[PDB]
Amino acid sequence: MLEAKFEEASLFKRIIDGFKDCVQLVNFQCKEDGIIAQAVDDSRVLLVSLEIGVEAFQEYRCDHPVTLGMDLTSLSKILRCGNNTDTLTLIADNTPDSIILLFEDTKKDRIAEYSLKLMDIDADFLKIEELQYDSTLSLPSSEFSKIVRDLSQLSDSINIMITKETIKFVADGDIGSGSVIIKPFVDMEHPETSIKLEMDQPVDLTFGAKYLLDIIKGSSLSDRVGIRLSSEAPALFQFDLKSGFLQFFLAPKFN
Amino acid sequence: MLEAKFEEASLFKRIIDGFKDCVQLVNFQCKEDGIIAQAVDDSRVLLVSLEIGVEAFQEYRCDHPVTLGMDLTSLSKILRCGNNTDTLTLIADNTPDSIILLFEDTKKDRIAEYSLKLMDIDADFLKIEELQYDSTLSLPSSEFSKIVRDLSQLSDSINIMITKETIKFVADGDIGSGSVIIKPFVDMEHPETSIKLEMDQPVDLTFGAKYLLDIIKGSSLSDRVGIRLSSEAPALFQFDLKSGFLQFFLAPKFN
Amino acid sequence: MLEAKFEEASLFKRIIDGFKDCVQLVNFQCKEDGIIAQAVDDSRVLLVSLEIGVEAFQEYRCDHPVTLGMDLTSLSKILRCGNNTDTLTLIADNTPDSIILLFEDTKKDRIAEYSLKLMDIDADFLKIEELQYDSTLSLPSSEFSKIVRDLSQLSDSINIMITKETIKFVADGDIGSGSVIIKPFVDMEHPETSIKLEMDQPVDLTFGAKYLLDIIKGSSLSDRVGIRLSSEAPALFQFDLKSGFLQFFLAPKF
Amino acid sequence: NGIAAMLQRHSRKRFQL
Amino acid sequence: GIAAMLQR
Amino acid sequence: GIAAMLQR
Repeated sequence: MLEAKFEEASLFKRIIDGFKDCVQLVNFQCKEDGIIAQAVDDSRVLLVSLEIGVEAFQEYRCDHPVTLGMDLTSLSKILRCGNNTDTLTLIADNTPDSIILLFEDTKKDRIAEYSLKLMDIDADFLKIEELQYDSTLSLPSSEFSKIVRDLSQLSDSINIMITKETIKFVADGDIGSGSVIIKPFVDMEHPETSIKLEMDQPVDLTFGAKYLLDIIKGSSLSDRVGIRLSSEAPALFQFDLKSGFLQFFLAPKFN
Repeated sequence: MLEAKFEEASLFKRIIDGFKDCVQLVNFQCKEDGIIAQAVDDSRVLLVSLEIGVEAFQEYRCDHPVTLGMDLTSLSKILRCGNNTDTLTLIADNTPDSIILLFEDTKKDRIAEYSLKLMDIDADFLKIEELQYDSTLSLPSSEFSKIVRDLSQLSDSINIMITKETIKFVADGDIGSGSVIIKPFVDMEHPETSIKLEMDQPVDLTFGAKYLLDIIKGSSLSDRVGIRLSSEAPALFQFDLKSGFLQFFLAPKFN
Repeated sequence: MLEAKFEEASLFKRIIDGFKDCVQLVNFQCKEDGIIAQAVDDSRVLLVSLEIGVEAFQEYRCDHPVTLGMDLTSLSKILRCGNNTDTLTLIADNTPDSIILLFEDTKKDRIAEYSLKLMDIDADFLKIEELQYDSTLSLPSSEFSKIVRDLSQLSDSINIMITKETIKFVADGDIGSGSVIIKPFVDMEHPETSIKLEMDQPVDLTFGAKYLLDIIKGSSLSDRVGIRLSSEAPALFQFDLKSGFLQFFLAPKF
Repeated sequence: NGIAAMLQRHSRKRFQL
Repeated sequence: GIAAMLQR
Repeated sequence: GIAAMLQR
């Protein structure tokens, strides 16, 4: 058996909502220390990696490793089915045909029990060894989201350019071009609005706006986004959870 | 003549909005004691019965029985045409070509007069004799709405199962199955959230989700919905007005 | 050079949003005394005239007359790109390839610079000599908007009929007909809700609902709308700015 | 049988007076 | 057209 | 592709 209870049901929906577009069939691998999940999209340029630690649940039991594969389209149909104030519990038996999602209300009344049929999928889980990156930055999700959404309107490619104490996003297309230049700053009133930057080397990478427009959906999980770039290597966009993360590894464009 | 003045124009729009989908052409039958209306859908499994009593209007006159048939698509185009604070008055002559809807504002200014052409329709008005039912419940419209909307996503059928101190809604389909179990409770803080249940016999009926998805649109009239079920007989879903009701009689899916 | 700074970036977006549907390619003509813009739609029944005076900007410089033509579809893609609290500055050089839109935040941080490529367009700017009109009215934009939106549902034509102390909007169609009669009135509590009317002669004009449904998008600019009608002539629907206006000259139906 | 049929299945044998 | 009518 | 590039 697996019994994992999220304190708020909403969290699981938001988690799935960051992946849900950009990758439809995914294997969730539960074990003693939490659940992890990985998937690559059909064009093989974007890898999504999920890690929910035990500390993110209010109760968690997993007596034996269990892989449960689900269609996320199906799963998110069932996750418009509890209030953002019910508890959600995932329940699975040994070698399961199906996953149970149990939504329960605080006043002992209104149980919603859903049984979702599972799927058979090819489990290429990758031990991703932390690379070192030429640059690291973190900024508000919403700000990053707005930058990407705005520049997308000018082209299918967005170029991220890092120099010392300067981050520059640029898009260039048929109607014209645009650039957003933001500078590191720490505001003590609310340090969630801070923009931070660690640069070893300058970097200059270009990415598909199609992919950035799916990545920015991680904003449902976190106030902030971490972006790690290097010129050799795929970029990491990371959204932190309470004891976990959702990561997106995106291949740059050769131009 | 007919002169019927609603205190608030909004009421008539909400009334029509509970029927508007699920049945397009309907005969409204006015007489001394208020207006009644009936319609059956094309598949003949759902009958909609409306009753607005005299007490629901602020002024009402009907010297002679009068049937006025209208296309509800047409009528709801004209009922986005007054503020929720204007008065609406229905005016019709003897044997009418047309119904007049007169929206008037409190400050003696802004008259909007609409003349809607009437239709000829076949008036099988049914004296519906009150059945006795195996069970009666009432619950919030919104809650009922959410249940139906959620389960509809899993199947074309929703099964309603009543036992003592338990109401259970179940749907079963290709991706999985779902069930929502709610229990009677009276919360005196807000008694509009209450769930009430009166059971003589257990019942176990199945209904088309297509029809439940139209019935739940009565939520525009009432905070609450009354559901009367029996195993012999069509189910009654009722939404109450100030001195009237909108009822839906639905045939179960016998299996 | 041209340097024109709006205090709030939102204002320029709202301005463009009143024109944006109903006319896509437009020449903005900057000069010493502000920017003016004109356009006629593809069916040639509607002329849109814009005038932003110098007083509408917080800073304005225009050393030399400059025409800059832009596709409004393009331009409004770039004007979902600043907050309603940034400053927007238009920057152009002499004989420009391009217009620069510079969005800057109050705290000296977040610059967004956009460079929009310009377009070549045929500049039939019309000196419109003030006509005299048989009637003038002003009413709330929202009220006018609701009238138009409501009657549009009954027909493709809406008839505006003015008599002494009475304004009557009528549409007549297949499902039925409808009329809204409003009377001039001044409510002292909030005089923004007032309806004012000056009638020299009665008028009776009919207009295409398609065009009225685009005109009412000027409501993004002003609480009120001025309507000037005469029986000889195209109607003027005008939405006032802080030191400017957006006007719609609409041909009646016959 | 329609829904009307089902509604009227007892009052069909009653005379409507 | 509309330019014409305005110019009258 | 991405699997590969990461593996390095």
